[PDB]
Formats: sequence, structure tokens, C-alpha cells
Amino acid sequence: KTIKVFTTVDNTNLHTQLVDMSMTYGQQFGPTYLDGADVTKIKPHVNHEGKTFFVLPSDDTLRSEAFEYYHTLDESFLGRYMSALNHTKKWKFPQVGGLTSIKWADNNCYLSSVLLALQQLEVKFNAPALQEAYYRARAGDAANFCALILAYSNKTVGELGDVRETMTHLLQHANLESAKRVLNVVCKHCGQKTTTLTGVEAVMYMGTLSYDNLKTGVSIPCVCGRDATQYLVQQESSFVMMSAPPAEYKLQQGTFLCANEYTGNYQCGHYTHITAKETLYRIDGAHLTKMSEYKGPVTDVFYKETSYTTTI
Ligand SMILES: C[C@H](c1cccc2ccccc12)N1CCC(C(=O)NCc2cccc(F)c2)CC1
Ligand SMILES: [Zn+2]
Repeated sequence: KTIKVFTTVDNTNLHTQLVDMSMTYGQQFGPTYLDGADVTKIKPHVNHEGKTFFVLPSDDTLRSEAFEYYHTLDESFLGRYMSALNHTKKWKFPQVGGLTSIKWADNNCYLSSVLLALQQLEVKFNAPALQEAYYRARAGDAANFCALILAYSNKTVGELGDVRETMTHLLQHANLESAKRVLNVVCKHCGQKTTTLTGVEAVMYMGTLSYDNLKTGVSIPCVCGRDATQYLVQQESSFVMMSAPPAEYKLQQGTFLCANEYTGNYQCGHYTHITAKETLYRIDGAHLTKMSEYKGPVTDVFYKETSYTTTI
């Protein structure tokens, strides 16, 4: 018997295929799904006629389309994306404080913090799978975006994860092509030195939560002797992300865009997100509390930027 169905790896280009009556889908299409339903080992029915199956890039056309959509060559990627989607599609995405958040499940609080921060930054993704899923996320349909974050970060539903590390992976697919950071390492003796950073390191800094501190000078146990200071001479980007091991830190209105706090120890703990609106909002998955000032164990802080150049 002859039956007509569609395959795809990007949900955008569908390919008409003629499936054989007898055999299942795995020895015909390889690994195959149908609405997150691993029917690789399931025989073809007849209500199938006309419907669309996901598959793995078996041939040059599918591999090229997968690459164009996802911007990865990783052969495990699509399977990993699928098994995450099975779960994330069961998560809830309420609107909290004007933003799409995520109701706690499967230690997804780090993901909620990543999702909340991104919505407040002037940032776009170059990979079409990310830009499309993100558009939908901002509108409350975030299951796909979350599964994609997991897949790009090499993380699995149910693991706790680190927000900074996650952003490190995601921002490699962000519109950073024009971002630029110039730092100066100065010394009492040693000498004078300038460093230019681009891509991810133009916007991500690890070692202080304070953007002011990076502007006035941050100190470090030097390589030739005593006390090197690092100071920002120039910044070109729409935001910066300052991270540090969690530490007691006061967040005041009008001084930052948003932040993550982390309570617990390295192995096990809990993130919440703080954003500065008419007052401070602390968004803890589905829950909201409000406060005029916060002091607690902050670990990332986001600040708005356009262009900065130094006075030193
Ligand atoms: C922000 C926080 C963090 C980031 C950077 C330095 C830290 C030092 C002490 C405590 C926390 C620190 N960070 C948050 C997420 C954490 C995480 O992913 N834990 C999962 C895990 C599970 C099992 C073992 C393990 F080491 C870690 C890993 C650490
Ligand atoms: Zn030096």
C-alpha cells in the first residue's frame, strides 16, 4: 500500500515522502517522531496520510536545512532538543510582573532567570530556531525556547544549572557582531597595557557585580608582582552582564536593569530574579514579591548600555 507523508528537521521545509505499507519508520526514516512520540519503531497507519514527521538529518539536504535553522553541526542536538521538548511542553508559563516566567518544576529556576533577563535586554539571536522560539516565548509560548536553551547548553530537564554558564552558550548565538570592550591593565611598576575584547567577553565579565567598579578599577593578584588594576576605557553594547560568586550585595532602584540571586551552596540552591520597575520586583517562578531595596546573595547583575568612553 502507498501512503503520502511529510518529513522535516526545521518545521519550515516539509518534504513529501512515500512510506512503505509494511516496515516501520526507523528503517525508512531513521529516528522519527510525530508530536514528540518516538514512533521510530512504530508501524505506519493510514490516518497518518497527510501529516508531518520530525526526523534526523539523514541526507545532505536535511543536514543543510538543520544547520541553517539551528546553526549547529552537532548530530546529538536534535534528539536532545526533542527529549527536552517532551517535558518543557508540560511546563507553565505565567505572566509575572509583565514578563513571561516559568512555574517551578524540574529545577528550572535557572531557566526562568535566563528567560526573564533576556526579555529585558536589547538582544536578538542569529540562529532562526532561537529567534523564532524566543518571539513565541515573549508571548507566553516558551516551551520550545526552553527546550532549545537546554539543547544548546548541553543540559537535561531536571538538572540544576548555572545562569552565567547558560548565557555563555546562548550569547554565542546572539547579535554581538558589533560589540566591543576595551580594558586597561595598569600597574604601579610593571607597566601599562591595553586589551580589546569582542564577542561574548565584550558583554560578560566575571569577578564583580558592580559596573561602576569595572569603570573605576578592579583589583587582581598580579603576574609580575603586586597590584594590577583593570579598568574600562570603552564599551560599545546594548547591555553588560556582571557576575561573581554569590555574595551579599545591595540592589537599589535606578542603578541596574535586573539581577539574579542564588541562595544555597554550589551543589544545591535556588535562583530568583530581581527586576527594577516602579519598585523592585522579585520573581520566583510563578511568585512575585515587591520591595524598595534588596540585600542578599546576588550573583549576576545586568545594566543597560549604549556607548561608554572613559574619563581616565
Ligand atoms: C551561581 C552559582 C555559583 C557560581 C559561581 C561560583 C559559586 C561559588 C559558590 C556557590 C555558588 C556559586 N552556581 C549556580 C548553579 C549551580 C549548579 O548548577 N549546581 C548543580 C550541581 C549538581 C551537582 C554537583 C555540582 F557541583 C553542581 C552551580 C553554581
Ligand atoms: Zn603588572
